[PDB]
Order: sequence, then structure tokens, then C-alpha cells
Amino acid sequence: RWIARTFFDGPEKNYERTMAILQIEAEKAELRLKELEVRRLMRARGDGPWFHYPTIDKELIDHSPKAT
Amino acid sequence: ELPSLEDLKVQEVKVSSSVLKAAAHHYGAQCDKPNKEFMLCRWEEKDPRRCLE
Repeated sequence: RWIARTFFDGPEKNYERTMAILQIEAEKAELRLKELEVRRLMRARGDGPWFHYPTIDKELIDHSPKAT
Repeated sequence: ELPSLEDLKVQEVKVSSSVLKAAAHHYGAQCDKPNKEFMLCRWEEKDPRRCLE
């Protein structure tokens, strides 16, 4: 009982805790698997703003020339 | 492609010499409206197929 105080965390700790660490771990694992799933799609088809190659130009010239 | 017919080009043309036309630039002042109509047709529609009339 003396060893339980100021030397031990207790059974309440690491049961309420660790599950909190697992809750962050579950979020870290699912989003990393989602990142592997998103990059597998975004690289194959140019749909989103990920792995997009730069284009030539947006605007260059529109004025009237001396063309035929 | 579909081009214009054989009888689309206007008769009586190029009777004047090359420098004979260049001698008088009064053609820019008198008879200027039909020249400007063809000019405005060309910048709007780039094809010669539509602006021939």
C-alpha cells in the first residue's frame, strides 16, 4: 500500500491511458492507409491537386495580329 | 474540306499594272467602305471560304 503511493501509477492509469494512445494510433494508421489510397488514384488520373505536372501557359496573347 | 465552286471568282480583274495601282493612293480615300467591309470580315472570320461575296 505504501509502494502503491508515490511509486506506482495504478490500475486506473494505463487502462484509461494506452487506449488514448491507441485512439491516436488508429487515426494515424487509417489516414496513412488513406494517403496510400489517395496517391494511388491521384498519380494515375489527374483529378486532384496532388502529383500534378505543370502546364505550358494560362494566358499568353489574345490581341489582333497582322495574320492572313 | 468542301471549297467554293468554279464560278465563284469575279470576272474582270488585274487589268491594271502593279505600279499603276501604287501610283494613286486616292483609292484609300474614295471607294473605302467596301474595302473596310472585307477587312472587318477577315479579322472576325479567318477563313477565305466565308468572306468571298
